[PDB]
Amino acid sequence: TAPVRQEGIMTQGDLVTVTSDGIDLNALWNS
Amino acid sequence: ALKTKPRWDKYDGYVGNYRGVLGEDIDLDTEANRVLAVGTNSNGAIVVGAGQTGIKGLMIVAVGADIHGAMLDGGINNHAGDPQDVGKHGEITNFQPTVFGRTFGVAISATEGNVKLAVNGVDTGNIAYDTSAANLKSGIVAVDDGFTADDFTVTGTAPNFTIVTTRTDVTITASGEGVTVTEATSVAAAGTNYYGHADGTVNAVKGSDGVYVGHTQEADRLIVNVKDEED
Amino acid sequence: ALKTKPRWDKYDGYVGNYRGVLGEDIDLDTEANRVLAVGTNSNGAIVVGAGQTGIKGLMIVAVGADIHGAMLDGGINNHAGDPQDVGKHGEITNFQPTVFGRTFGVAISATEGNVKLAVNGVDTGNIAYDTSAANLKSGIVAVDDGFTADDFTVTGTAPNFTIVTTRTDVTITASGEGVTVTEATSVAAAGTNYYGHADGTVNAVKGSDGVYVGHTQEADRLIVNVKDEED
Amino acid sequence: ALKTKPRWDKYDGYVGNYRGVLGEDIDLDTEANRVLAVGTNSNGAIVVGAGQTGIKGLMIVAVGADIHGAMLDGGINNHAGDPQDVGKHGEITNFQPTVFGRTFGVAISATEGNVKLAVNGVDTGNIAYDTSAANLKSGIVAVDDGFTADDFTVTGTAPNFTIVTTRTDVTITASGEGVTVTEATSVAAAGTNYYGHADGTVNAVKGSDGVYVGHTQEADRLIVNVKDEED
Repeated sequence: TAPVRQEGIMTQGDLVTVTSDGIDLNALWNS
Repeated sequence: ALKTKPRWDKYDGYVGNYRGVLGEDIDLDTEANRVLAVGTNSNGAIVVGAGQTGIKGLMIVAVGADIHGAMLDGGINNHAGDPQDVGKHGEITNFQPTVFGRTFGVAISATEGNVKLAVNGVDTGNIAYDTSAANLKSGIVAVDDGFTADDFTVTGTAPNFTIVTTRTDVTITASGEGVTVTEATSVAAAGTNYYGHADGTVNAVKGSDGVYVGHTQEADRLIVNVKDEED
Repeated sequence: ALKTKPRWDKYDGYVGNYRGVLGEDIDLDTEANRVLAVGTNSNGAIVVGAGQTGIKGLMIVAVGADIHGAMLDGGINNHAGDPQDVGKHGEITNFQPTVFGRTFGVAISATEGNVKLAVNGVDTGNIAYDTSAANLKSGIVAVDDGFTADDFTVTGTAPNFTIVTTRTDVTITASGEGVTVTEATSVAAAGTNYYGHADGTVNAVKGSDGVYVGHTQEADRLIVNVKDEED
Repeated sequence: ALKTKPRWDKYDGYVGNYRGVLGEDIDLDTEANRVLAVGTNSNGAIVVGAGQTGIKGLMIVAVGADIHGAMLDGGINNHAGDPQDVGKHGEITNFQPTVFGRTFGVAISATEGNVKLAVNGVDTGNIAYDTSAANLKSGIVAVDDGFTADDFTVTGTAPNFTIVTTRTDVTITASGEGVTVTEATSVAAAGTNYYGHADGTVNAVKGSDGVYVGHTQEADRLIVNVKDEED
C-alpha cells in the first residue's frame, strides 16, 4: 500500500459504493 | 489513492460551531473539498468570503468524486438554500492552504533592451527591461489567446515583477534569455498561523484584510480558533 | 404565551462557559429574560456591564412569569450571592437587542413658538424652538407628577431633540399640534455583528466601548463567540 | 431516436469495393459516421483525402455511441493498421454531405462608414467600408481569443465576402447595422452530383480538385459510382 493517510471524520463523499459501471469497490479491500 | 482531502477531525456543534444555509451555490470545481473562509450576507445565509459581517468561520464542503475524479451536482450540501455546518473551534486534518487561480514571480536579469515571456506556452513578443507594470500587463494580455485585461493583475515594478491570475488554466513561463519565472506555489507549513481573506481563501499571509483562523502544529493539521471579524 | 423570550439553545459548560455568583441584584422588570453583557468585579462576582476586567461574556437570567404575567421575587438565581451561568461560546435563540429605559425622538414641525408635549398623560405647558438641555428639560419636569430633573436627559437642537429616561414608566407623547414624538425601537437584524457595552447592553453598534460578543445568523438566532475585553 | 447516421445500403464486396488498412487514425469526433472521400498513401494503406493515388473510393467508419452520444476509442476499425471497407459501386442511405469546419457569407449594406463583426460574440472593433480580403482577415483574427492567422480563409471583393474556418467552434456574426452575415449550411439536395475532395470532404461542388463519386436521386440516398482520380 502507498504512504498516503487520510484522517478526520468519515463523511458522505468519503463513502465507497458499487460504481455506476458496476465495480464493487468494497470487494477489493483485501487485495 | 493518489490524493487526500481536507476534513474536520474534531468538530463539536454545541460550542458556537453553527448550522446555516448557503446564500449562493458552491463552485464544486474550485471550492469543493477545500478550507473556505466564510461570512454571512444581509440575509441569514452563509457566503464564501466576507459577507456583511466579515469572516466568521471555516467551512469544508465534503462532496464525493467518482473513480475518474468527477463530482456529482445532485448533492444536498452545495446549492443556495442547502444546509451546511460552519466551524470556529476544532481541528482540520489533511489541511492545505486554499487559493483561487495562479501567481508567478518574474525576475529579469537582462541589463538593457528586451526579453520574451511565454503566456500559456506562446510568446508575448518583446517585453523591454524596466517596463512599467501596465506595459508588462499589456504585453501579456496582447497575446493571441482568450485571456483578457481582467484575467490578470501585475505588480512589482522593480526587476522583481509579480503576476496574479484569477483563473487556474494559465501558466506563465520564461522564453527569451535574461528572464526567469517561478510559479509561487503554496503548501501547508508546520508551526504556522493561517488567515482567512475576503475572497474566501485561507493562507499563511495576513495582508491588509486577513482574519486569524488558526495555526498548524504538524503541517497536515490545523487547530481552528477563529477570531471572528468585527467592525 | 403572547411573546417569545431569549434562551441559550446550545451551551456546553466546559470550554470557557462558567459558573459565577452575582455581585448585585438583577432588576427583574428591566434585566430578566434579556441578553446581558457581563464582566467580573474586584471580587469573584459577575456584574452587569464592565466590572474590573471589562466584558467577559453573555448572561440570560431566566425567570418565570405567573399566569397573571408577574415575576416572583423569591427566586434563587437573581439576588446578590446567587449563582449564575455565563456564556462565551454557544447559540442564543429568540435573540433581540438589550436596551435599558426608554428614549423618545421629538421633532417640532410648526414654525410658531407654541407646542405641547404630555408627560405620562398630562400636558407639559408651552414649548417653542427651545434650548434642549435647559428650556425643553425644564418644560418637561415642571409638572406635579413626582418626576424630576434626574429622571430625564435631553439633547439635540431646535427642530429635533431626544428625551432619554432610565425609568421605564415615564412616557413622553405629543398633545398639541406642531410636534411629533416617536419612542425609539430596537430589533434583531439577520447576518449582523453584535456588541456588548460597559452599560450591560447588547446591540449592533460598536461605539467607543463595544466588545464583540457574536453575530446573528437568521435574525432570531445569535451565534456567540465572545472576544473577551482586555487591558 | 433523434438522428440517422449515413450507411451503406448496398455494398457487394466482389466488384472492386475493397478491403484495406488505415494508414492514420480516424478522428472519431470529426470523421466517424460520415462519408469520407479516401485515397491510398505510398504504402498499401487507406488515408482520408488524396494520398499518392488520388481519391479512389468512399469510406464510412461506422462507430456506436453510448446513451450520452460519446464514442469509444477502444474500437477495431479506427486506428492506423486497422482493417476497413471502401466503396466504388453501391448506395449510401441517410446520406449527408461531409464537411469540416464552418463557412460564412458576409455582405456590407451601408452607404459608407466602418462596420463591426463578432467572433463567438466578441467584436472586431472596425472593418473598413472599402476593406480588402486581407484587412477583413486581419480584423477577424485580431479578436481577443485563441483563434490564429491559420484558422481562417477569406475571399471576395469590398461589397461581399466568404469566411471559411478549419475548426467547428468558431462562429462569425454581424454585431450591428451596415453589414450582414449568414452561415452557409450544407445539406443533401435531390438530383445532384457529389464530389470527393483532396481534404476528404464530399459536397455538391466541383472545385479545382473535385473527382466525381455519385449522385443523390431522392436526397437521402446517394448512388455511388466513383470515377477514380488519375494522374
